[PDB]
Amino acid sequence: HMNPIVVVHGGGAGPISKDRKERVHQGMVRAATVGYGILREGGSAVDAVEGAVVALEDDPEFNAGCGSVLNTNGEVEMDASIMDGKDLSAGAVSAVQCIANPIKLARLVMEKTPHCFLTDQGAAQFAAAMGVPEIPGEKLVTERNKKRLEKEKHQKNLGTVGAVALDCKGNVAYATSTGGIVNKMVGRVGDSPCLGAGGYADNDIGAVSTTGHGESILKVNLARLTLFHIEQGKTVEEAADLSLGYMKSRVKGLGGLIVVSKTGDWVAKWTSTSMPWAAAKDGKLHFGIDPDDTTITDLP
Amino acid sequence: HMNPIVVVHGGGAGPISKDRKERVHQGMVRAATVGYGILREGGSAVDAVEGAVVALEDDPEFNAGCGSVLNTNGEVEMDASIMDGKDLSAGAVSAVQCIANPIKLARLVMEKTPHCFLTDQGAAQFAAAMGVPEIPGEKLVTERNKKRLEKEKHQKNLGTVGAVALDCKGNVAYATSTGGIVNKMVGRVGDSPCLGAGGYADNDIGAVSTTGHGESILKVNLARLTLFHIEQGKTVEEAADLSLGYMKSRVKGLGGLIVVSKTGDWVAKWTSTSMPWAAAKDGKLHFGIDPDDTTITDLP
Ligand code: NA
Ligand code: NA
Repeated sequence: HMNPIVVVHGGGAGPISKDRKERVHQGMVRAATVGYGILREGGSAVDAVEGAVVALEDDPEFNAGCGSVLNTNGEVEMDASIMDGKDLSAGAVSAVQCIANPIKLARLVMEKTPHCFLTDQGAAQFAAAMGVPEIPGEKLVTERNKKRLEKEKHQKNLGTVGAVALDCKGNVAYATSTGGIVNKMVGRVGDSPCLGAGGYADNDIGAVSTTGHGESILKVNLARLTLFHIEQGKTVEEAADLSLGYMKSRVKGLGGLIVVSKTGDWVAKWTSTSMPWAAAKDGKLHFGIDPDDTTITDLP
Repeated sequence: HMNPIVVVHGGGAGPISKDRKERVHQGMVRAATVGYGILREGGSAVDAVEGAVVALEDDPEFNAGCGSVLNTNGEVEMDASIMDGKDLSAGAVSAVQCIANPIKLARLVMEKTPHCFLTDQGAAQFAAAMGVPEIPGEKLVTERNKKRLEKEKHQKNLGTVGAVALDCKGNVAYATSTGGIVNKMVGRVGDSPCLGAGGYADNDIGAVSTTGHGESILKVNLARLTLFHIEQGKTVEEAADLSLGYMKSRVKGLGGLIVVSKTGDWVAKWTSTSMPWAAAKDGKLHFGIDPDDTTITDLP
């Protein structure tokens, strides 16, 4: 059997201000510690990624669930996806409204339906039938983001989130969740709910979770493109640098990903300014935002 | 400069009824003629695939626009996408109702919003805002689709449609459009609006559009997969062989596809029992529905 791993990430974009840098650091750690925990105790790769992204979703500091950015109407519209590499089972939702955790509902889609992807009205109807509580719009909206929008009509890092794991039985997974872009049109769907773009998981290769400007990530299929390079004989760092290499040069898009290979090698790389990220393996925690600021602490 | 080619497909699925052959034939014949009619005037690939798909949306013989299957709730919700192979530009709509031409909506996403993907109520909102006609819903509903929904409510060939083309400037483009699968959950999204799944187009490789089990085409990112093999030097036939057989072995999915390379080489291939298709090249027009049984006649 294999040593478990969990990698998680925040926004793949601009510099984080001194202010929020302690909260960001804290949130990635809580996120990865939840993930590793499920993995410490024998749990699944999917439960570990569902786990970590749920913590981040609830944390107002991350651009997912509560604290998601506003659309043009000043409304929170969220998307998310999950996938299990064993047989490639997958779940996604776009432009979901009035719920704390889209990733959980994406996981509901994956095991409680014949489908892989529900949107808007129908995804709302499937939430209800499943018993997901409706919370008012204002439980999701923050004064930070309330400002962000009003000042966008007339350098940032929002906090798109994701997670990849490997469990003790050699199974991989990913989850990604986002509140989208600031001032996005109504019903704009980015890369997070789209298999192969927002993320991909395959037992025979590895798992990726991406962040950045969705539109580019979607155009280049960033997640599947990374894994195509791994099959091609490249290392996790090599593949990342190449896949991220194309996105900058072909579509002028920057950002970041995280990867775990089927064999336990892991990396976090970015062409944007910064990506918050944490990694938990072998009783230590790995963390970082700016290039080469990486710290290691032993985990309990 | 290159010789232009367009390829069209309906759905790669069950046995076509005999009282339905000529009618699908005339449909495939129309759509392929219309597309090559556009290329022959020095039209762009993006122009050609759009007009070809429009012809199939307007045709009640097929599951896209007029002739879409009904969901679990008696209504029409449609998916469409389209991609320019030159700058990797793209537009796509999912879960739209009460418009005539979802593909025409997909191009307005490409051409007139800084986004790639729109959905459901936000797609209908944008459409009303670009003067797309908001038509009566039952006019997209045919007698037959009411009958299939009751049969299921108390395997088959549901002709989901698409086109690829290489123009006289060397550009490639795909378009795909659908109502999806009968009795579907409200707000279901399939492969057809998703990039790298229902299609992909890239001037450095070529273009592909797909048909079959939509969750299955998604899980395996079929179209972009097809292109990966053509990236390794495999003919377009071996590549379509490798990607269709892989979706088969891994996720148990049957499907089909058309593909044209940057050299102007092309094939229509499938693993389901039938898949009506047609292609235009060198003033000649090819049509088929089954393997072994192809016809080649002059297109004056
Ligand atoms: Na949050
Ligand atoms: Na039609």
